[PDB]
Amino acid sequence: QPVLTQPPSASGSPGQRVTISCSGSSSNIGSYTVNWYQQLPGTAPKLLIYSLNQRPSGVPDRFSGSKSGTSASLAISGLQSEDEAVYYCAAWDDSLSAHVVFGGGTKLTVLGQPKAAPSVTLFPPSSEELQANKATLVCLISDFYPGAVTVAWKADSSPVKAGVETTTPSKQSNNKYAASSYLSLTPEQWKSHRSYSCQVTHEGSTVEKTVAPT
Amino acid sequence: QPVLTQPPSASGSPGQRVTISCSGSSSNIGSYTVNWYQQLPGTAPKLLIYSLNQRPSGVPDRFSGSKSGTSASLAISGLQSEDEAVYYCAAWDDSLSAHVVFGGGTKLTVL
Amino acid sequence: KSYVNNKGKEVLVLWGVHHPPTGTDQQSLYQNADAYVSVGSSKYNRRFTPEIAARPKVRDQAGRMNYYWTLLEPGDTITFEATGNLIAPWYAFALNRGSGSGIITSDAPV
Amino acid sequence: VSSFEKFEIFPKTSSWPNHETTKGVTAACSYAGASSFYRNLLWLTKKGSSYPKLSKSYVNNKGKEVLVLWGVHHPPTGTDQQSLYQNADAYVSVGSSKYNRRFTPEIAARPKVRDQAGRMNYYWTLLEPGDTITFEATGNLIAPWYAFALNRGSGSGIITSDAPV
Amino acid sequence: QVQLVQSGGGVVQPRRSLRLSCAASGFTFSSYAMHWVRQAPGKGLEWVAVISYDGRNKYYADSVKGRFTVSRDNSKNTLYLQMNSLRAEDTSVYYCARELLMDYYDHIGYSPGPTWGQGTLVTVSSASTKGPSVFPLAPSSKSTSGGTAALGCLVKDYFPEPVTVSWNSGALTSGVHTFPAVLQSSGLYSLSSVVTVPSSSLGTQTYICNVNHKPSNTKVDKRVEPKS
Amino acid sequence: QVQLVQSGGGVVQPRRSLRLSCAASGFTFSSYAMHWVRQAPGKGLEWVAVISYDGRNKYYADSVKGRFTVSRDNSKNTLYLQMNSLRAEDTSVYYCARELLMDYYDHIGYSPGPTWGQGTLVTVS
Ligand SMILES: *[C@@H]1O[C@H](CO)[C@@H](O[C@@H]2O[C@H](CO)[C@@H](O[C@@H]3O[C@H](CO)[C@@H](O)[C@H](O)[C@@H]3O)[C@H](O)[C@H]2NC(C)=O)[C@H](O)[C@H]1NC(C)=O
Repeated sequence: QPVLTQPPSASGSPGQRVTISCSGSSSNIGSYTVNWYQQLPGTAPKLLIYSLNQRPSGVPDRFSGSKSGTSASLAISGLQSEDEAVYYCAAWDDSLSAHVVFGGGTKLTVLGQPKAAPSVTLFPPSSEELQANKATLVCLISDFYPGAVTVAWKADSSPVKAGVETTTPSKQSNNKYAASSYLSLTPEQWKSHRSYSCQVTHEGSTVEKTVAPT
Repeated sequence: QPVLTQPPSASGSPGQRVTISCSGSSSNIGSYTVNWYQQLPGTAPKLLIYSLNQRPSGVPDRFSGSKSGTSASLAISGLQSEDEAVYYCAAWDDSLSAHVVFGGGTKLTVL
Repeated sequence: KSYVNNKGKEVLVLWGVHHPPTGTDQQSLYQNADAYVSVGSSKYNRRFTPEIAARPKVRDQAGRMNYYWTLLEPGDTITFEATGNLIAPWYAFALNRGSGSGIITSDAPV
Repeated sequence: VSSFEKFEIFPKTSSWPNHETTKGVTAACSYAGASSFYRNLLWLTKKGSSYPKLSKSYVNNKGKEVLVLWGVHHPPTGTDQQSLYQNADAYVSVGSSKYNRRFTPEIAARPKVRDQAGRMNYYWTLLEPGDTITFEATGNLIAPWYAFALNRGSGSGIITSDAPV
Repeated sequence: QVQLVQSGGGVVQPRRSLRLSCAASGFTFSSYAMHWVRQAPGKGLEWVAVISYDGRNKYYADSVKGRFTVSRDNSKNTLYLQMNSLRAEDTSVYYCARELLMDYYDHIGYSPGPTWGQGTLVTVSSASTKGPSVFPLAPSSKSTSGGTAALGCLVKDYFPEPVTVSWNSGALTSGVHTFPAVLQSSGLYSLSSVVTVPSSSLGTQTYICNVNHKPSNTKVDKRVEPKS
Repeated sequence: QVQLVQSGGGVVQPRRSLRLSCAASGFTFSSYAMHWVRQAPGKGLEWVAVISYDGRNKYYADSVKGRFTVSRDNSKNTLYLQMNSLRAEDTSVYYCARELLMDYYDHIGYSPGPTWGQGTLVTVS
């Protein structure tokens, strides 16, 4: 494959063992060795494992690689907080024009606090913006863990999807998470509806805030 | 100085990290490496750290040395009750007539 | 792996020892970072250990291979032991001896 | 030799920013009332509390063979090894297209000569034109400082005489 | 110290070209193949190309095949990546990396090793330099919870990144939260910064968000006050 | 078995002299410089002197400088300290200790190593 197949995500509790699979084909993994890399936020990737099972200097022995047929797996024993990162597999590939293939990466989370629902604050359009012939609703979402949410905007009760821009969740200084969502509208639309709402779903529970022109 | 400057005493609770400073001058620590020794009551001194940062066989790695300018420091991580003792630093000194200088010692208490 | 010389004459045995340019490539080829090769007969005994050094590429290879040989007398045994880096004997040679020969260099036709 | 050029293969002040270059003298090589060392070699030691792996190469652009000499220090105790070079597990590797060797420290109590229980071994090679020599070390390397580019000639030798030239 | 340092990254218009460079020290550069690998913001790693020690061999990812050309100069210990016919999707941090193994084995092939540079960012868009508009996000009854109140600033429509936001000329640090930017379909960035304060404060204190956008050399300060 | 054993300690009247000895075993005595270091009861460590392997170089603390003389006999693996012109404040437990490093380096110098004797008490009153 043009991209080796990895699970999108993985998680474990401290002290636990976690494995990450990497599936390929005869022309890559079946023929050539697999490398594993670890990437922390804002930093270059780090080589973890090479020639399937081996560790460069600096890499603890609780990291081990293995494979069976055309699939390979990375095992991490005695999980530590510092292990939260994206892990990539890679292999040489002699199909087409010969090339290196990376996997899509696996985000490993060591859960690091009790689950926490988001606080949501919704600001209406400023008088300056409306007079500028624009209208932005600003939904600020903070202090949630785990760091994944979905956001749905509603006019009265109907979903509005056009004009929506939402940031990817981001780690805060306190290790909880933040995100923001912007709904763009014209002022005329703003004045025509009775209310708007921003609804944020996190780990199956919804938090909703509503503003109306008033 | 004929004698290096150490805090008279220091203390910590078990599991904690503690540092002990040792201040000298250009002619000793600024010029020569520092040794650290640990002495328990009624017993000969035991060599802990030499060549600033190094440990003889038998000395755990939670003992570490460092320095900055004319001062050096011994750090003990994961403090244990049995670590309670008086600690002395020493260095060669080429002022006057060359000599070894010991510090006045720091008594470490584990709370 | 051992060979008993039942050829009734000296057997010339050749083998090699590979010297990768880095520990990473050593480890990558032979798995064992700390590998050795030992070769012995009743009269021969030698240990070879990879000597890993950064060095330039020659004929595309930064690696090196050293080549070794011994003469195994009739009836004697040669034993090879290795945890990596062995370029193993595949074919060897049973020899007939004679005094007073040698090598010349000439482009003249035979 | 019909001529040679002595030259600074690895200049002392710039070749080794990460290792100590000024502490490399001893009383066994004393000169004019003070401790000194070989002029053509450079004794590298640890800087601060660390000796990082060094890697240094020289390409022979002299149009002739260059004689490169170096040494390997073998302290008397693991304690002195550690004290000088930081790394207990140090080695020195030297390679060219034709030369190739790995060196590992020899720690041994042994008697003192010229006040030193330590020993230094000296090594040399002829680097052919266009070829490269590479030094890698995590300790114990007595580095080249100056080397000699040589022009070769046959059938000579050395005699001992006190007669005046 | 083994090191790679990339340079040459920046903002560029599509179909145009840019050349990146990578300076190596501390290992024998001329003895190793070198890779280019890229990563789009918030995305995964993508291999780009590899070049042999001597420049005699070059391989490219299909996505850039025929458009980019990799080269090296061993005498300058520098690796290059020439990027032509740029597209928006080439926007990425670009890394150079020393190959895993010094010697080539036809049963092992090529792959990135332990040494990577810090990376250099290349951005391909139609957007042009623009300073932000700043609007206050006023505290009101709809933004107040028990004991605490939220207020902020909306930093709208700028390009390129980054903008900086401080509060009350640096006097306010506690409670300040600057959110990561969205990249809108327009090509401009927007972000919000919010301050949480005790509702008590709302009265006397005035609140000014200070936004600095260096690419357009624009600064805007805007005061945020309770509504009246 | 590594060992240092001091002897010769005791009670002496001020202004008088005393000689201390230190017997070494389990290491090559003649290959190491040797130190004398002393400690008054309840007080800190105070270095006294060092002598090189071959006796050719000797250094003394100022507090005893000009009064004490250190020497050694390598054939017997014994170190000596001759203490003259004794003062009350010289009263102390006296330790001998093997030097840190076997070889001398002038940017490193001398210092007490891993091996110390049990000490012998000398009282001047
Ligand atoms: C250059 O060469 C001269 C002459 O060989 C060296 O000077 C000599 O060095 C030797 C060896 O250290 C000395 O011999 C010794 O004498 C002492 C007695 O003081 C004895 O205890 C030793 O066992 C050894 O026999 C000699 O005295 C000394 N004097 C002379 C003849 O010049 C010098 O060391 C050399 N310099 C260098 C740095 O190569």
